[PDB]
Amino acid sequence: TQTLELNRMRGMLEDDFNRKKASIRQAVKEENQQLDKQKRDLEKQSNNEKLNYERTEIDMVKTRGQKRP
Amino acid sequence: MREVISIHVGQGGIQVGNACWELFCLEHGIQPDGQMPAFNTFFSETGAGKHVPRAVFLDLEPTVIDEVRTGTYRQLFHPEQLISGKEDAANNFARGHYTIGKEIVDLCLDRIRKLADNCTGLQGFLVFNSVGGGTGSGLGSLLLERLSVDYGKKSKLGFTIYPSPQVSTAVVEPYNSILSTHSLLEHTDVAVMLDNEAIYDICRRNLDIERPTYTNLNRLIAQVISSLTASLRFDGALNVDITEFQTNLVPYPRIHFMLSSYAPIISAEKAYHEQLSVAEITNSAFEPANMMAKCDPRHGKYMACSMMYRGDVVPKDVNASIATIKTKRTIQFVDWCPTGFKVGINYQPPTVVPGGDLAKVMRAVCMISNSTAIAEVFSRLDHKFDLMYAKRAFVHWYVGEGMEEGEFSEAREDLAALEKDYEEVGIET
Ligand SMILES: Nc1nc2c(ncn2[C@@H]2O[C@H](COP(=O)(O)OP(=O)(O)OP(=O)(O)O)[C@@H](O)[C@H]2O)c(=O)[nH]1
Ligand SMILES: [Mg+2]
Repeated sequence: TQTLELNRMRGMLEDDFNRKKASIRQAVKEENQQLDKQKRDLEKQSNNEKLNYERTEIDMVKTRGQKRP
Repeated sequence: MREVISIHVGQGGIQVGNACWELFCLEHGIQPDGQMPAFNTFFSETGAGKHVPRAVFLDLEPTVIDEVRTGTYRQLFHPEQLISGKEDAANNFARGHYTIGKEIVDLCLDRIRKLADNCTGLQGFLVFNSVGGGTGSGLGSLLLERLSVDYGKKSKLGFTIYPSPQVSTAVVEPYNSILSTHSLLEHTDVAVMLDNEAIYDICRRNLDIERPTYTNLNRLIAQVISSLTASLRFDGALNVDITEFQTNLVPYPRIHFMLSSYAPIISAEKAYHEQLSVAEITNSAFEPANMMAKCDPRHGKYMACSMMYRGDVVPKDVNASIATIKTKRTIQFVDWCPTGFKVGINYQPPTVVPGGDLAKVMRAVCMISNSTAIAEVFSRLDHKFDLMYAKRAFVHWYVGEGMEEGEFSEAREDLAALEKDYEEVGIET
């Protein structure tokens, strides 16, 4: 009975340790998923901003007609 | 602790691999996202959460690798296992064997090494190469040689889509097929000749689809390969380890070119009027008409027949059926092989592909026959070669890429020496 009381100790401790480590790994996976959104969004913002700026530049250039004094 | 490594070089290879990964993911309860809503043989867990496949996808035309990079499986494969170059193979062997691959083989082999470092019970390799093309021929044979000089003892299978007998898909196909057949003679342990002409016939007659397309063809190829690998993957009352084929079907060291077959490939409503017992299913299995390759086994001798059954199968009827099929006089074996059968059993019934033309049935058989009639194919193919080498046609597109011309000669002559084996082994003692 004592050796069973102790083997269940070992078993419970190990089947808790492993679940804890797997939880840590899942948390790291979530952290990387989160980090991905930064490079997903900053690039979108910079793309839209380049679009706006270069469109405004095209406009300002094209807005040169004739003077006719 | 038992797994494989599947390579899909060339153009047809990546297609049949797409269909095969579809089938594998769908039977294993693996979502196309790589997350589950047996896989140690093919897939691998990324520590936690999702699965990733064991494969490398080579090509030089970035077309198909891109199409899979943004298709339905964009989020399944490791983006380092999809190697697409810049220029194209252009159907000439030397383009994918001396100039382009000359350095791409370094990256591909380093990725193969990094994969094999993670495998724990690796058994063998499953390569795929449409030899009629350029990159699947050149790069494929070069990888074959590189692995045979790198690893060694590990087995090397193959599922080659040779040029059809009659229908034409290219004009230079005899050259870059003969070259790869000469470069594949020794480095590969088992060659399973697949031909897009017999399967067109089948899909036309049995499956009743009048206007088939490489999609359905590749579905069928995936079904064949899954019925082959069910031994390793799932349970079976009599299992075979892939190293079985390397020693049951290769009598002499050079001759290892066999042809495959599957049963029962019947549409739904056409099989609804059928009981499909082991007797009739195995009597249809040997039918020369529905062989995956193209030949006339009734005009040749057999040498070895592996037969993997899957589904709820009763063994007594298996043995009875094989006895009665060895009774036939039209089907005869050679003198030096009296025990001309090798069977296996897997309890896993066939899995249907959702949206597939194939019908669901409990008992299925997959046969791999090392025969001697397939020999004539090479002859016929060699035929074509001569009618081109008689005037050195198209050779400048090959001599321009560093390939020494004389190679051609040697290959076509040395491949002809295969006959010295074939027409010899067909002769009794
Ligand atoms: N089963 C099957 N066979 C195919 C498929 N696509 C092409 N094939 C066959 O493969 C051969 C086509 O040659 P390719 O493989 O495209 O030539 P290549 O070596 O890839 O050279 P590149 O096109 O420059 O990459 C033909 O014999 C086709 O019948 C497919 O999707 N499924
Ligand atoms: Mg191609």
